[PDB]
Amino acid sequence: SPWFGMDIGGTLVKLSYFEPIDITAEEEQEEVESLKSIRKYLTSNVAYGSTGIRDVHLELKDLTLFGRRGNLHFIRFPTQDLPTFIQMGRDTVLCATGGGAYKFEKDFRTIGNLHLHKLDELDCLVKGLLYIDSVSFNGQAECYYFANASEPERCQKMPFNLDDPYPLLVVNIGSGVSILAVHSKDNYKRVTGTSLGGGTFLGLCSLLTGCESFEEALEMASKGDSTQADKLVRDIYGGDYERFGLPGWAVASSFGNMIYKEKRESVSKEDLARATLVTITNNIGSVARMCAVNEKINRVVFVGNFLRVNTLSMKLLAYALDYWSKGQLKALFLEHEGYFGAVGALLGLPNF
Amino acid sequence: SPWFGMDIGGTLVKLSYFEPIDITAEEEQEEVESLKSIRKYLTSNVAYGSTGIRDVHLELKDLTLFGRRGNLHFIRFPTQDLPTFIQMGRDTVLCATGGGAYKFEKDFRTIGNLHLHKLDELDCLVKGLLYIDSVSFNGQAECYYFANASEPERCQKMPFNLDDPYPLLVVNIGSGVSILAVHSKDNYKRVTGTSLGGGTFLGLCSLLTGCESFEEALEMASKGDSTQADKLVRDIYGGDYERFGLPGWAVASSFGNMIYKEKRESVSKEDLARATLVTITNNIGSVARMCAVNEKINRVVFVGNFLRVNTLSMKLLAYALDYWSKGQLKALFLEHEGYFGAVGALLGLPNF
Ligand SMILES: Nc1ncnc2c1ncn2[C@@H]1O[C@H](COP(=O)(O)OP(=O)(O)NP(=O)(O)O)[C@@H](O)[C@H]1O
Ligand SMILES: Nc1ncnc2c1ncn2[C@@H]1O[C@H](COP(=O)(O)OP(=O)(O)NP(=O)(O)O)[C@@H](O)[C@H]1O
Ligand SMILES: CC(C)c1ccc(CC(=O)N2CCN(c3cnc(Cl)cn3)CC2)cc1
Ligand SMILES: CC(C)c1ccc(CC(=O)N2CCN(c3cnc(Cl)cn3)CC2)cc1
Ligand SMILES: [Cl-]
Ligand SMILES: [Cl-]
Ligand SMILES: [Mg+2]
Ligand SMILES: [Mg+2]
Repeated sequence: SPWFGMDIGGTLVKLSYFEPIDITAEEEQEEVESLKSIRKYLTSNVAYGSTGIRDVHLELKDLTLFGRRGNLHFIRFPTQDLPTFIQMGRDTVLCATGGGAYKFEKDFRTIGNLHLHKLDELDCLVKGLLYIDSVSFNGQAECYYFANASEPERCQKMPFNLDDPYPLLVVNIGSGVSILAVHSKDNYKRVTGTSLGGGTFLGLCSLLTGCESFEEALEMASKGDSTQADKLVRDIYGGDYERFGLPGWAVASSFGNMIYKEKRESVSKEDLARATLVTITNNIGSVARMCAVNEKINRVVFVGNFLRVNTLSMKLLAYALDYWSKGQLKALFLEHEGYFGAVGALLGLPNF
Repeated sequence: SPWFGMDIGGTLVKLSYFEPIDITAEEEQEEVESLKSIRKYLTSNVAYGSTGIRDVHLELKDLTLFGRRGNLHFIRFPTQDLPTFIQMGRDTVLCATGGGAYKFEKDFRTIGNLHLHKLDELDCLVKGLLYIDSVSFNGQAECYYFANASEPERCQKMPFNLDDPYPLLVVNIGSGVSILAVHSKDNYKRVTGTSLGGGTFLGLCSLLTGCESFEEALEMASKGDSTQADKLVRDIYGGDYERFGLPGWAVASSFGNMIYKEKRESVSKEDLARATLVTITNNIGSVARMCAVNEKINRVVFVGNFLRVNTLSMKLLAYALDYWSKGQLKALFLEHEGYFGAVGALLGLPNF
């Protein structure tokens, strides 16, 4: 039985797979050929079919888990392609979390030699996050922040120690956004959420620009100028709004310049991609700041796949939390951003 | 000198004009003809040029102000057409608020017989709101709420008494959103704001649907189904997410179904208008709820012109605050929604 953990989200399926590297001579001999073919297929390919990807750079090597030494692998594919994954599975104890553990429960049970154990999406997140940080990223910090995020000639990624990680605000940016207040390893609550998340960025961007991938959307946004679409404080006041400490550059109305036909006619797709990214990211940052203030928590860690290969949004979040909180809040990030639920699921395996 | 108050916003100019009705025989004789022509022009027309409108139904009749009896009139036009208004003014003490009091200060001074006194946008809002509610809407309540906002067979507009109006959370939905905590007549702060406001609704809707007016956008939204564009909790979980009290109908990802090309190809403009309205409105409601919780305030009044002739957003706000706060917060609304700044400006006239 291969050791998997699976997080089936609204958009992406994340899979953590533990590859034993201490396979003895007797164990190799007693290996069922199908179990051998799984391990060979998973470790000898980095693309699976047309849409599966192994994130090789995230691999944890020589991890000790459940008393065995092995490597922890991190794999993702679109939830839309889960029927393909299940069909190829019909050609094992599976701990599964995310909404799709419930939605596709019956489909997983079409695999006769499969027991499905559903685990809560956010309990797995907490356990996975705390575990990965505890074992480290192959000796490097799992957690990092952007030092001096207000000055760009100085803004740089630096490691951050989470050895006493409580209390902690966790902002899970997936399709939507869940915000968790973690007070201890067994004491956490979902403070709130927002539906303006990664799927809003991707959905709106596709409507506005015709982009066909998340990566293409980010590439368009990198070339854009969001102030072509956004109305700024200085467009309304002619400068700063000093009475309430609002700088001229702050966005007063997202997409607010698009009420004018002549501006809609001159804006570029790249501008609109960037305005979509900026709008969604700042709104998440502002919501996170308000929850942190209300929960009295000054460490805010952002996870979920909206931030993978998305340094723009990370820097936007780093700068915004630091600026608007006058340095009282810190935006934290984690290398294994999208995978903590899948890892937490895998960690539930002993209970079964 | 006619008694005006003016709020020049990012999108709309609002004007309050006090028409004396106790003009004596000597006063009528000593009236300068240009002053007579202004009063006749303003009271004998309800449309001014191509874009000015007098909201006749909001008129306060037989008001006593500054020791005179008269009628208080409420007039609006697009800020884009302010050059026309100033040019026709060049063919008076003016208290002016809003960002445009600063941005267009020099333009107002091209009118030789004009002294411009700038007043703060939110100080005027507070004073205007408290004044109008104090004098009543011609004997009727200025403030109202939607009773039993969770049940649609019962949801109905009912008056609401603000005689002891403190503390109060004021949510000003204009181009952007300002959120104020009012603790007394002289003690209020801007808690925060958001750039996802009325200009975002109007800008995004115009990009997505080609609508050419605010009213057309609302009309499209009334015919749409936002769930064609939005991904719901039940689309991710297959039902409720009971563990965190999230009903299947709650939006999990706004525009989240638009990541799929086949759904983008089948969605209608009306669906996208409605999803834009729903997305912007719920996000404002959620932000307002978080501020009210943090400020420990249970009365939340929504103003600004995003809600004029917009009963959909009002009902959405009423239902959302009541549902998500488990009945601890009440959404309140005011008949003179967009005009409180203009009235507060007019009330500063004695100071000059
Ligand atoms: N290859 C990709 N395909 C799609 N979306 C991607 C991709 N890479 C990054 N993203 C972004 O990541 C988001 C999904 O993040 P993720 O944390 O995996 O959400 P999820 O678990 O599928 N949804 P949820 O049910 O709300 O928890 C998308 O909305 C995109 O903004
Ligand atoms: N006739 C209209 N034209 C334009 N927008 C309208 C109209 N009627 C209602 N609206 C809405 O009302 C919003 C403007 O409200 P308003 O309170 O007047 O803002 P503002 O004062 O001009 N902007 P701000 O500088 O942020 O205070 C627009 O964003 C629209 O959503
Ligand atoms: C677990 C994943 C799939 C998920 C992410 C995000 C959401 C949206 C969400 O958590 N909520 C709750 C709070 N909401 C409010 C609150 N207060 C108001 Cl006044 C209005 N809305 C908005 C909806 C649901 C599910
Ligand atoms: C007065 C009118 C014209 C106006 C309305 C709205 C705005 C936007 C606004 O008030 N803010 C302040 C808070 N912002 C934050 C806060 N915390 C983070 Cl972490 C990120 N952003 C967003 C910008 C400005 C001006
Ligand atoms: Cl189970
Ligand atoms: Cl002045
Ligand atoms: Mg997820
Ligand atoms: Mg305004």
